[PDB]
Amino acid sequence: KRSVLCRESLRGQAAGRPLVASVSLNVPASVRY
Amino acid sequence: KRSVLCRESLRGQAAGRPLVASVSLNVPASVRY
Amino acid sequence: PQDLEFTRLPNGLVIASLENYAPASRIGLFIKAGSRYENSNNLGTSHLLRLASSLTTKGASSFKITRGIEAVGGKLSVTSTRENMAYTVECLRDDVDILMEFLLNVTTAPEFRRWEVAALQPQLRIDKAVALQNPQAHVIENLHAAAYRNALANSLYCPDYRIGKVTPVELHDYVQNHFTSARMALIGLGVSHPVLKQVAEQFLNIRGGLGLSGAKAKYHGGEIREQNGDSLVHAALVAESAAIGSAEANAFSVLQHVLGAGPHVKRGSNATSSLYQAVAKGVHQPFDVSAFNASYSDSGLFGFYTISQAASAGDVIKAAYNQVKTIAQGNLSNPDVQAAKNKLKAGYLMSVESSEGFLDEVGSQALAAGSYTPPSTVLQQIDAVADADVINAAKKFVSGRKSMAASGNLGHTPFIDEL
Amino acid sequence: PQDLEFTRLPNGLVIASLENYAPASRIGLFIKAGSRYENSNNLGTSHLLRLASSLTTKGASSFKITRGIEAVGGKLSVTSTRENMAYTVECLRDDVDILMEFLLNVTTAPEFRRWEVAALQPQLRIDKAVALQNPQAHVIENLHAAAYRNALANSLYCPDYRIGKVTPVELHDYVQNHFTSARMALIGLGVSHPVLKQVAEQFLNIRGGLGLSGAKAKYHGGEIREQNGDSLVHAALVAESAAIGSAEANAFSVLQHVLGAGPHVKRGSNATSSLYQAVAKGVHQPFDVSAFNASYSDSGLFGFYTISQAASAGDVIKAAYNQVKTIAQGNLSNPDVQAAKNKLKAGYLMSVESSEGFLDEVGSQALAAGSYTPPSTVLQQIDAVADADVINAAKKFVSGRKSMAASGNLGHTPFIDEL
Repeated sequence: KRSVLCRESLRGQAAGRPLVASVSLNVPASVRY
Repeated sequence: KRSVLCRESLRGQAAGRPLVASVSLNVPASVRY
Repeated sequence: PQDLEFTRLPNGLVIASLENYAPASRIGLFIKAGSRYENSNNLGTSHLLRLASSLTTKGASSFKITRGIEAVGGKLSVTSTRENMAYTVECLRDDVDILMEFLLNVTTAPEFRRWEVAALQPQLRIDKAVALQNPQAHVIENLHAAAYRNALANSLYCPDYRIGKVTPVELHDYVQNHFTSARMALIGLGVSHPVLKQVAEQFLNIRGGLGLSGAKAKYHGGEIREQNGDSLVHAALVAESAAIGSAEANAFSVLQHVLGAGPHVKRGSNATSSLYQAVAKGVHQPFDVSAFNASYSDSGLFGFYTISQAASAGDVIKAAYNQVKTIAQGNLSNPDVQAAKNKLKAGYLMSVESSEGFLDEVGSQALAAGSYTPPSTVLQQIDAVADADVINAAKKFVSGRKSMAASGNLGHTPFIDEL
Repeated sequence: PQDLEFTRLPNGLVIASLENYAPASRIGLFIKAGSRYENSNNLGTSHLLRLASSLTTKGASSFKITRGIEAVGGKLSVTSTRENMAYTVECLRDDVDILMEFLLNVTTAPEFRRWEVAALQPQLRIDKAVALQNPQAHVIENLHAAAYRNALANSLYCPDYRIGKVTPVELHDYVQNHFTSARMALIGLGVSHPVLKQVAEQFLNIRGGLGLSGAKAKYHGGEIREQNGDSLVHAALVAESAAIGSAEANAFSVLQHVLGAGPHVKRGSNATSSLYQAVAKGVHQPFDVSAFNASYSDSGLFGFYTISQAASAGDVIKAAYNQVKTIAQGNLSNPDVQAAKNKLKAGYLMSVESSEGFLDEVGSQALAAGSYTPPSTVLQQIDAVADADVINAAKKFVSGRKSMAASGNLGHTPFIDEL
């Protein structure tokens, strides 16, 4: 968990073709937009 | 868990004054309507 | 022999008493704190309070309190609803005094120790877990939270994310603001009123106005849907009933019964239940369904409950609706209202044919009205309902903002727009 | 040097190729199975499918697969969305062949063995837990299930109750129906098309029509609210966007950007973002907000996303609305549309400035259209948007069925009737 206290917040989702694209890879792993 | 396969089902809630009354007692314990 | 005896004090707490014949006396202090008294920041503190009734208090250590009641074979039940919180106390005629001094400690002298309250915490999960075993509980709960927005949509059971986070100051503050004189009603089933009062006067004089929790009512049509893997699906459909102890309300109650399907016969099917008939005809073999009817101080919820299978969910659900539409189209013959009535009357009487029943009924009334309405009078009121009145109330469900809650495989569960 | 080269076969699977200069080649078979292809009984299956990429298959054992790609330093990514499922495959120029034969087994020869699939199961929880750490995912998910009813309302992560219940015939069935020829599009970033085709022809010829899962779209306004203990609250407000690759859509996108607040500067605040300005003025010091814009084949979702603190939730939420209402009232000057546009255009180009980006863009297009639209053309389309057009679209959010999702302390989060 990372503290979200300041002005820094800049997370909201909206890309061109991909939207909420979840990766699962044999090595790495993640969640994007 | 108790199987609820037959005609027997007869549970639905509606009493006079009390409605969805939950008891916690030092000895016994339960959930009524 | 002697009938009850209410008495409102200067504080505004109510007290009753009935020296009965039989060997068993039962006190019960009903404090007005339901689950509707918590906010977003206070949710789940009644729940914990309910479960902390054996903890150390000012005059009696948790050990004494439990071993004490054991000593004597008593029971201490702490029941609560969305509007009230009955603190029951049973025991033998001769031991009420030992027991009462326990109820008093538990309720006016709670000492929520960081360490003690901390051990409990986990009990909440265990308690929640066992109560959520009956689909009824989570659906019924979900119902309240969708149909209300603010106060009565708070559930009885602590929210998963709050469990360990219910702090001592929280309990201490809830007691302080809600467990007060104006909201309380003593009630004895085998105690002397003269000696009850004395005690009530000596121990129940605490100040605290209403709504330091944030009292207020409001209804809001909404739908909470819980998908599962279970064959069966439960769903509730409910619109604002009439309020508590009001004519409209009463009406609803009577209508409720015209459709209301709580089997009066073991292994028996209802011939009386319209809903059941109607549903039944358009429905499959295995299913079950019942009229739901809730009434609280500042709003109600009336409508029905269903238990179908995956692909019947809709059929049942609509079928039920349609039938309740029928009554609201006006179609309802006199014969059925009178049966209903007599069904209800019978019911209420049986409800109060027990000590525990009576003691609840009495306290209950104490918190609403401020006195005890006798049964007879009660009975008259229900009878006054008009055969039309019923229809009229029923008109209101069909033409009242809908609010539904279902569980199970929801491929075949109508949404708001579906019905 | 050589530009891509699409080719639809008799099966209907597309394939492209670009012999680039640089050392790294990347294939990626995009099959048309998204989350939207599961039913009440099949939910959570793509998820597991996504996580089960390294299991034994007909020609290569889980061990060889993994150890094999490691051997050469390759990566195998298996990415999915609500609509599609890209199976990426990176490696060194020389090793494509060893790698390709891996991609082909994984995708056309999966062997879900009771024992293997079973040990995976628990991975689902671990994966769900790690992606549910970003409020964005649970809200954004909650959004899609509120706003839809049936198909796209299905979430990407397996439902808690389903986890261990994901059975091997499920996986086998899902592959069989959805991982087929008509729904596939090969894409190479450093491979020969001539040799690509041959392979495609030899290994990608399987039959399976669409919608054996239950394809179809539908939008339904609804609200999913998740109470928390966290200071901050996130909520999404969104109305049926325009569909994928259509003019209306495109318009939305441009509009999106006029309000759209994805910082282009580190530690920098937007001057351009209307939403941000308007919100900002009526809002407190710490807060953040941005324009949300989703587009799928048979429906879209446009609106905004907010992150406010407990008491500020509404103020921000309405603020943002009010501002987007302004554009819908007509109030929008030419100077801002052109900026927007250029913002968009610059973004789409940077989106495709990378191998990974390009490869996605291309496959993506192959599942929608059936061919590759070049950038330029793309750029032209976005420019064609009228300054009015934008307004008009906007007019549609304000006058289009609302659908919201929030998380955190919801004392101060407007409901549907609130705004």
